[PDB]
Amino acid sequence: EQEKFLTCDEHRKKQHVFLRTTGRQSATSATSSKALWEVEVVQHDPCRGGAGYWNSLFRFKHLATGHYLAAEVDPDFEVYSLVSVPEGNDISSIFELDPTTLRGGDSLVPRNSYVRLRHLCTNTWVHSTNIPIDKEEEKPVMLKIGTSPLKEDKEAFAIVPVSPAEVRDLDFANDASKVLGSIAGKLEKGTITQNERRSVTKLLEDLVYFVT
Amino acid sequence: SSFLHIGDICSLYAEGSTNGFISTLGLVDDRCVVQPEAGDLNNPPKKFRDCLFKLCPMNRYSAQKQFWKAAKPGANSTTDAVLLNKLHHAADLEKKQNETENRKLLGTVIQYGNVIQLLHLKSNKYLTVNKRLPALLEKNAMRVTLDEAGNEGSWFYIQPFYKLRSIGDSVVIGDKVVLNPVNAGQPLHASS
Amino acid sequence: PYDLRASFCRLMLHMHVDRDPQEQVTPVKYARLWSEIPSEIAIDDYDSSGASKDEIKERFAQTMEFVEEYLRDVVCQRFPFSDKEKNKLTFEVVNLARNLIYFGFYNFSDLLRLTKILLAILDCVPEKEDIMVMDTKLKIIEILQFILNVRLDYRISCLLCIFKREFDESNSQSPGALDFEHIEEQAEGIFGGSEHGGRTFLRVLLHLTMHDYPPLVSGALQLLFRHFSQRQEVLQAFKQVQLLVTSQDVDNYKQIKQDLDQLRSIVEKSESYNYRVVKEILIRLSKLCVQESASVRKSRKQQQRLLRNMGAHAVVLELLQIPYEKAEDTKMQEIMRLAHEFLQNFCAGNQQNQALLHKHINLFLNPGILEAVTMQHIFMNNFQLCSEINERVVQHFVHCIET
Amino acid sequence: RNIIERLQDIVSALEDRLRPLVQAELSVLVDVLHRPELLFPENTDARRKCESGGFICKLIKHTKQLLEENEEKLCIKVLQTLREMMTKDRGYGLRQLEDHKRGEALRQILVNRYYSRGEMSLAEVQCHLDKEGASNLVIDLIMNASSDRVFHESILLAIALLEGGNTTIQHSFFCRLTEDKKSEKFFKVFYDRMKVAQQEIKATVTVNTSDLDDLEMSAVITIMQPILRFLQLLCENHNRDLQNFLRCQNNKTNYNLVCETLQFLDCICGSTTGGLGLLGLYINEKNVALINQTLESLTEYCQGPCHENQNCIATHESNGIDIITALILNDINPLGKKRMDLVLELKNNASKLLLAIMESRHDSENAERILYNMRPKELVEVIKKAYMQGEVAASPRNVGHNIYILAHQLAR
Amino acid sequence: VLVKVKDSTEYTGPESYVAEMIRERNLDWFPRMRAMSLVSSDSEGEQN
Repeated sequence: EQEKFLTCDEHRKKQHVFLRTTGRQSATSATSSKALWEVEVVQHDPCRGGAGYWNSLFRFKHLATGHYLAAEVDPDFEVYSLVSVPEGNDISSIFELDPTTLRGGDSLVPRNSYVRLRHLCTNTWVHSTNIPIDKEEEKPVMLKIGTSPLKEDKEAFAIVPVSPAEVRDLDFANDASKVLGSIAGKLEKGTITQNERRSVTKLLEDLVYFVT
Repeated sequence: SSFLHIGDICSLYAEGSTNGFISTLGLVDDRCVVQPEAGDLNNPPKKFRDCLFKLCPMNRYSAQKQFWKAAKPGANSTTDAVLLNKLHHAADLEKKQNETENRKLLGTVIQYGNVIQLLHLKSNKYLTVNKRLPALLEKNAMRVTLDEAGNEGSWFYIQPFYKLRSIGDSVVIGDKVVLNPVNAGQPLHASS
Repeated sequence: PYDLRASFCRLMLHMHVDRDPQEQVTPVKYARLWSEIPSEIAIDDYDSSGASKDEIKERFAQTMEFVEEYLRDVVCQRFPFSDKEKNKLTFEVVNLARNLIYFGFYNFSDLLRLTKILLAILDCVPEKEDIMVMDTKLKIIEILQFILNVRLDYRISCLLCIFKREFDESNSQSPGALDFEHIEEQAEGIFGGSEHGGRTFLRVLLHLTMHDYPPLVSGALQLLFRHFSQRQEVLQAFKQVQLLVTSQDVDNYKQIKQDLDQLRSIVEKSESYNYRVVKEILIRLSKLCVQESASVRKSRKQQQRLLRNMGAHAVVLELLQIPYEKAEDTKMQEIMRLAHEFLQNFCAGNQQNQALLHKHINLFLNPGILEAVTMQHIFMNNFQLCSEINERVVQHFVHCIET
Repeated sequence: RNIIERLQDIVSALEDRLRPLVQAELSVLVDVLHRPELLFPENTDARRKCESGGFICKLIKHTKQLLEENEEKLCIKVLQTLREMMTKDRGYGLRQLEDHKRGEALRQILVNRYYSRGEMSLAEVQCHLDKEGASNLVIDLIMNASSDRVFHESILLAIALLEGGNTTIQHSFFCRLTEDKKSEKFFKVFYDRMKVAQQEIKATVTVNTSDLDDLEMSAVITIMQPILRFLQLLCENHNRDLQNFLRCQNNKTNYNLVCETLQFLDCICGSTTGGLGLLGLYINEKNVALINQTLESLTEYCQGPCHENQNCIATHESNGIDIITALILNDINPLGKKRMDLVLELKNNASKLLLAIMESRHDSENAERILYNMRPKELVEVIKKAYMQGEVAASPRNVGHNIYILAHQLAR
Repeated sequence: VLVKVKDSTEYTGPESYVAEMIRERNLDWFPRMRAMSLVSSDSEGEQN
């Protein structure tokens, strides 16, 4: 019902949730650097992953940074408060999912279905808490999420996909930004070689046909 | 397969401001009543048979409304053995073809945005509403009643309380929906 | 360099008019101050050369014969066309003429004699051509649109004057069929009567009509259709034009004209500047309708009650339809009570507006609590309206007593 | 106070000139749009290419683009001018004769001030107007129609354009509608407007008088007289390709206009009630002009014997064949002076439609669907209908001959 | 005679085809070696 969740930075890496706004009903884009996740299946060996089967023990990895999705016991007041862990072979980051519609044992999850997320290590269901992460500044954009051990149809995340033609553009933009950031400093401290002068010219030529 | 069909026998539960099953006090009376103290999903009331309803398709009250309006003389008092008789025959036969086509829809998955025609099993009376006279205990957007005849205005739109589902999606067992009549345009409400 | 003078004329257009003494004027004005103007010919210029005083005539006069001289030059020695950078100056002098006429700074014969020279530039007879000569062609199209709209005022004023002269020259006034055999010499005399561009008006107009680089041809077809059947709009202008008041008061009517035309924006929409002004404007129009309440309310009520039959009953009644419906106690609950208060106070006169609004009685059906007092103060004492009610409302109210 | 008493007479003595403006607009526009190029300079360079039949073409390609902007009055004035040009039997070069002679005198004055002519007939002016693209104008004007007055004038112009069996311009309508991938909008504009009109008759005007200056119809029901006329003229002669395209368009979504037309015919005159008995309560002097039109429109869908439209009418879900059967068997309850000379045409058109359904089939199912309703009393029906001739085209004996032919076809 | 006497409009489907076959010269709309009372139905093939 509400909006799309992500992870960002306020003081440290804080997995704030939904970044509240108005609208955004699966049609408009969001901050695609932070709102994009990568799904992988465990498959008992580090390679070979693919083809989830409604009981496949999924794991979600952020795309901007190599942080996973996990839950740990909240040091704050009240197994709660989904956070981001740096490295992800542990059992604390294994999530499993069940349909809102009719069930299935293995039925080729059809790329757009609605999903309720269930945690594995503690059998607990995710739920949207309305309290904000940042309590210091007015009209706070950062909201919290949590996990509650009873199941309800209020919270049911949707799996809306992005085609490869947009993640390729995001990768191209990141690489072009890195190359420009290197060459700007290289020309700022001192001179450059003619090979660097030729490399930035074709990239600046490529950016025009990129945008048009 | 865990869907809701035409011909199922369900039990509507209220939750929100007030909780409880929708019952009906008495059988000579035609008032629909919820009560919170009777019970919840964990344990239903002892007189649970009162709270059952049956899912029914469209019934067309076209010649019946004409016959009921003609058989009630306002100021003309024109009773005819050749006009009201064939009007009664027309209403009877269209009621017959109305009930004999509900058996053809006896197994059919309903979707959101359909007409639902609730029928009380104990009283054999449809759950109806009419837009012209208000409630007894309150003013301002009228009560609902029951009658045997199948009043025009017993049609209800089934609409989702959640935006997980949409119009055309099938209705599964156990979800929370909202019911509003087609010609009253106000959702059915459990008061306090 | 001849573009410098174009810059000088661009500066001229924005300096001579400080817009403090002169504002925008319409030529098709109505609701006259009980005008008994005599009947003359087109060179009369009924009041004066201009509406204002003489401080804005002689200073602009030299510019007037200079623009006339430039038009009388471009008509003849620029006969094929002038693509040698003259088009900028022709554009700007045409724009200056267009901006000076809209303050009405001509006599009637002045623009009627300007028309013949003005239409003689156009008769000098896809790959993209210069769009600025297209802009000046659009500019001369809408100056032609303006100059024909004051001819309608000439016709309406002189026809009203002559056919009231034929009234009062043989009158029972302190009959009308005497001039009925003079209709055959005036109705075809002021419009037709063969032997004001004439026979050449259609040629240049069609020539611009199939010439289609900008959308100027929309306006070209507009005055094409407006030229033929001028009788339709001049007769509907007759039927709407005259709102004579015995009292020589225009500001009281002008408030009604300003208010009722303002409600046109609250016809297709309601949302939220409209809520801050609709209550106040019904208060204003109601207090102006209920004026002289301590008097007998016969003469002083009628002397705008007649005037508000033409536009005040077909504004508030469809507002009462109000498609934006919220059933809760909101900020629209006080709007409709003022509307019902007006419907008491507007139709507290005689049987005229009673019979006027009696045929829209089918939209006061359901509530019986707030719209019921309206019918209490509609059928108050009349005889010719309280005897023809068919059995479709009163029995509905009988059943509305129950339930 | 006498001002108010006198300007009513003044405006009456002005509006008595209501006809000279009509004759000064219509003829004076249509003659100059018929011959727009003469006396211009009378030259060769700048005029011979501007009109080779390409001035009205210029106007109609331009005026299709001004619906999206304001001032829809100009568009409907263009439409009514083209429609007044489009018709014929008017404008050829004691209150009914002096007006005509002074009108022709005044238009003669205007044409001699404004002026080997090729005389144009109606059968070729339609082709001339279509060849420059007048079919495209209406077919795009009601596909993207914004106002409500635009639609009515556009379908009136289309009706005046077709005007019988002009198959040279029905080819334009067919050869546009099967392309551009958005004609489903074109069919949707008809389908929803005919769907909402049959809802308005089931709610507002649904009365009967159980007893022994007019209630004029709504603008959504009276609008279907030109809708049904335009659908009838679209398959006028027989038009094999356009008789199936009104039933299935082979698009992503398909609207069956034959089925909903029969639904409208069923609901306008007592659905499910007239087929068993009384139906004269739903029939009166202001309703027959639309029932005749829809009967003729369903007659045109089946002739040129496409076997799909005949199965659609007889065997669809809302059984409307029971009421086109009913009104030739039983008599209409009200009888009057202007009732016999309308019930004759009504029964004649119904019998013609029933003959059109059984044209050449040799198929049992559609015959027994017809035969399921009545008992075999067609013989006593035609006997009574033949002895109704005894007390003395649309004549009483030919109707019974039509039912006799139908019963002969059903007897096998 | 019926084809060549009537209105030239308001007549039905097959009559219009026959009238089209009369104005142009050819006359192969007659049944030349076939009677339609000698044909039979097929059920074995449809069963197959």
